[PDB]
Amino acid sequence: MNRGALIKLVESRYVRTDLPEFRPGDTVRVSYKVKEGNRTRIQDFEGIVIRIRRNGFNTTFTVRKVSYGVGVERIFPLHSPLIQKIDIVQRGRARRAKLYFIRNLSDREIRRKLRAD
Amino acid sequence: MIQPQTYLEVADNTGARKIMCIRVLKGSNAKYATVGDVIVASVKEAIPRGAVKEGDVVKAVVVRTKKEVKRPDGSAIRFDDNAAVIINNQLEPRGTRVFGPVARELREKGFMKIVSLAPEVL
Amino acid sequence: RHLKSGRKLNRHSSHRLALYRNQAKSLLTHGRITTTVPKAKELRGFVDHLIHLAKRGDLHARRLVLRDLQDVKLVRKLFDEIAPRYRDRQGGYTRVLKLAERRRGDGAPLALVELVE
Amino acid sequence: MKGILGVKVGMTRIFRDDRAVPVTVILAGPCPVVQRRTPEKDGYTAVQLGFLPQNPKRVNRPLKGHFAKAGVEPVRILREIRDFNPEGDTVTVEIFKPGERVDVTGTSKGRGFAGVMKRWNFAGGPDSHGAHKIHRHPGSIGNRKTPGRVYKGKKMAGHYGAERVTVMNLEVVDVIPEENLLLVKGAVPGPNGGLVIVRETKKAAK
Amino acid sequence: HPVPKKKTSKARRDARRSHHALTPPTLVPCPECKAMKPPHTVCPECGYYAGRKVLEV
RNA sequence: ACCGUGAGGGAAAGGUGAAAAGAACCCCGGGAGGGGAGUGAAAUAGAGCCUGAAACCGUGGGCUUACAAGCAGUCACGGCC
RNA sequence: GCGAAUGCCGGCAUGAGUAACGAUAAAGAGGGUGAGAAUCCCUCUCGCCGUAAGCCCAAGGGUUCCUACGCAAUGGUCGUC
RNA sequence: CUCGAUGUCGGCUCGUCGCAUCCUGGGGCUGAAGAAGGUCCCAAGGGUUGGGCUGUUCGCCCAUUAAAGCGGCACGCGAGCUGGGUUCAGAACGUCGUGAGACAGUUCGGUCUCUAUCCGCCACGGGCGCAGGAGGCUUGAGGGGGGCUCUUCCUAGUACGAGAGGACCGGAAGGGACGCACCUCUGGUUUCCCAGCUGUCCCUCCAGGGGCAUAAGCUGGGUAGCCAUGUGCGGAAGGGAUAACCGCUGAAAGCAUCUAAGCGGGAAGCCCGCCCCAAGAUGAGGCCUCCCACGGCGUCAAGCCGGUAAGGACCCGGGAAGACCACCCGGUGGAUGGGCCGGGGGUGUAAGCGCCGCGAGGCGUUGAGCCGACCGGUCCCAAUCGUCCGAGGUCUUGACC
Repeated sequence: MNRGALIKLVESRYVRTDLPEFRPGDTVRVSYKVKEGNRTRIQDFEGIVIRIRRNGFNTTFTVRKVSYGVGVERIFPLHSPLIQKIDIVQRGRARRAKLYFIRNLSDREIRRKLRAD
Repeated sequence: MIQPQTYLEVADNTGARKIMCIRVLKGSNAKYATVGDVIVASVKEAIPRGAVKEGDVVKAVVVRTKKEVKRPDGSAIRFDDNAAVIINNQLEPRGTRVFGPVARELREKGFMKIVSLAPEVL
Repeated sequence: RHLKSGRKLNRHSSHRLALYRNQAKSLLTHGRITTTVPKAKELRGFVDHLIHLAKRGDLHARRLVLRDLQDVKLVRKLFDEIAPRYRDRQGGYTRVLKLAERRRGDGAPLALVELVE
Repeated sequence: MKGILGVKVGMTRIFRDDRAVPVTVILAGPCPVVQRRTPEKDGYTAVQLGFLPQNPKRVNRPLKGHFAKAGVEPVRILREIRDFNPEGDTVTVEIFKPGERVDVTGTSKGRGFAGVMKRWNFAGGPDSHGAHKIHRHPGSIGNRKTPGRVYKGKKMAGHYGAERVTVMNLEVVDVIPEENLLLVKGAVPGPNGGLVIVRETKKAAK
Repeated sequence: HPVPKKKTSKARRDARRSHHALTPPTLVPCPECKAMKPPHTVCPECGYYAGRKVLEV
């Protein structure tokens, strides 16, 4: 019973699936739109593209910093169910080894290297 | 994420996108040039011409790297540390500047100009 | 800091694994062996999992625990010698039990523990 | 205004248009195990239990203390004053309405025995120009002829975990009437999967 | 460096040695033969509960 | 003896008994050592063993002691024995 | 004829059954011999040396080395080593 | 007193009281319009930042700040550090000295020990007791913890107004610092969780592994626990006495006065309200339930024995509780551990054979493989058997039946 049980439950309650979207993939830079908004309920299907970085897993989870070269390096981290989300579509490839936090990217990247993977 | 003494980045009418702040402009007990805050500093880095100089202003907090945790559980981090220089009132320094969007900023609000100003990729 | 603690042991992880094994081995040899209180306790947990693969019974499994004990004689010795004998119960193939006395000089409480027939 | 509970675990949730985090309160439902009538204990109040751990295991006394107004077969019990029992059995399946403010407490997870380091704030001493004590150690303790000795009540090393305590206001967030559970966004006062209680006081004028 | 002052008499010495004191050894009889057995144990005789597997040689 | 390189410094320990008759032998024990038999005038004269006290630690008994602040004590008195 | 002189010589106390065992180069098993074996013997797992924890000549030590019995003293407890 | 011995500076760390109170408020006063100052009496509540240079505390300076106080305790702190210091020999010169040597002129280095006995503080236990023997729930006299402050805005830009400018009263939101808990989330760890790697001796050559490369050789990530830099919360109300200071009713001073008389106003302070201890408060225990008056002896038989599992202790086995200990749940009529199993979350597609390349390896079966503390199943194993201690119920008075 206990924890596992009851809790599993309440969450199931609220989050339900984070909106069946189960497209994780390690690599894949990809793109989405979160409601993220302010100013006159300007909740905007805002879409950021980002090279897939990491994640938290259980009730509460999060599609991690996918780093995005904006013109400086900006990495974007976002909670998974987090009703906050609407569109979440992949573009990139779910490839590469050593598993996540492979910031190798954000760090010494270098477009070339980037592609080097 | 924060700092007192600091080698920070900017990109306004900068002498150089870099100045060292003393501390936080908030509630007398600084300890955090924190995201979206306002604080104190002088230049560290050079400045071709430019009316900027090797002085000291105060201004407002951009980027950080160690958790931009927002109200909506919006989350982010840029491998960059920088804010925009202020002229008194706050009224920003330069005509433009190299950087972009995201809540925290506008949210602090007082600086809409910065707001519309740094938009696109970079 | 410390309190809520799992897998509880002494000496030094290398020393330990060292023992766990050496012992797991010697017991495998004699069915029953004599040492000190937890020597047994934990040794149970361990030689324990080993017999578990002993049972596992297959080219791979074999490959593994061998990975750990290093040496055919026993390798097979267990894997086929008794692994069958057990393959059918629900683990706990260990019988850890408190002898009559305590080694000298100190009074270290000891016992015999073995494959539980 | 009081709930008796088996504190579950802490977890995150969402509200309005934003996530935030809560905690899992669970309580079958204590019952009038003992009443201090006032003429009884002019410190008038209600004592209750809220579960049941094995019956084959149970002192006679317990058996009949229960006998009293007779109720069930548990062991979790305690008391609180100035709280009527407009019932003779309580659950919370409503007992505790959400969108309300609460106060609550519980057992306090059990620390260890760490000095100036733990126990109190300020992490020890310093480290380098001095290492015949490297980084931290005990502050100072009194003096020559001031009191002429060693003081009597400043913080002190050691055991500072096996105790109990509570938290002031917190939010009632949500009510799950079935599995007698409630999410409250709380300082998980003390462990979890263990013991706690809630009470509500706050004539607080903002 | 900090050698006391004297010794509050055997008196004290005791006070201490005293709260100290030496208790005795737990035991019941062999679940099998007789003599003293501490809780879970066997010995140079009976030696069991299900298979002496012990004593005599 | 023993410290110092050498020069050199430089302890301690006297007695069992009257005479050896100073301990066959039996018994717990690896042994020591421990109970007996014999010694004898004694062996609380038993081998470091005459006389063998103070100090300190011990086994039993008497009185005494858990709301107590005093070198000590001690004058008084009351309860124990 | 003596408290008394941080006295002189010899006992006997005290913190203390806490500080400490001389290197963080680890050891675990099985059987053996024994009055008793963590601490001896074989044998089996295992770590640390190896450029030394190698061997070698020499110095200086001067018993001991061996083989056989024994352990009350001695090893910083063990201990049939 | 001290020379049979008392460590002197500066700083550190933990500070503790004090008011001639700095910020706080309460105030009468103004040369007080407002605002803002400034002028005294009351009141320590909390609070009473960073750096710079200087061995200097003082100080001067940078930036803020509500504010960035004076000082008591051998100028608190060496049995708790630090030790630049001035103050053992050096050597330096600058300076005296006929020179030996010297200068509170200076400058470079310059061997600070500490196994706690006492009373004292921090904790945790063993007693023995608060005259039945018991399992458990309480109420607190009395003691402990925290009581700070900024800015935005409504009222409200009207009270003041020439104007520039800003108000009692009272009401919202955000924050700094700090105190209390706590991991979901955020990030930190994770000596074995997983994964990659060189060198090397070993297994059996090949792969597939193995110890050593620290007590993990190295690397990249990594639960769970613990933990900030992450999260909730808190410093309130509000009740009663009052400080300065304001008044009511009123004489003695046949007009007057707050003034002994009698009444009220009033401070972020005092008692409470807030949490945390607590009858070893011998002045409790209050309530609940429950076992009943056993045997034999000189009597106030308040001494000796089995006694009730009434209950508990012991041993075992388990614990975010934990040095030991006590606390806590359990012992097989159980799930308590470990085991196993299902599952989470970890690693990042194994081992082999198979498919393209002389080869390096590449692709397939593979997001496989292997896994420690996290939810929970199932007696696979080990919580067997036992033991011991633990009421009979003082005298006395009053009351009821």
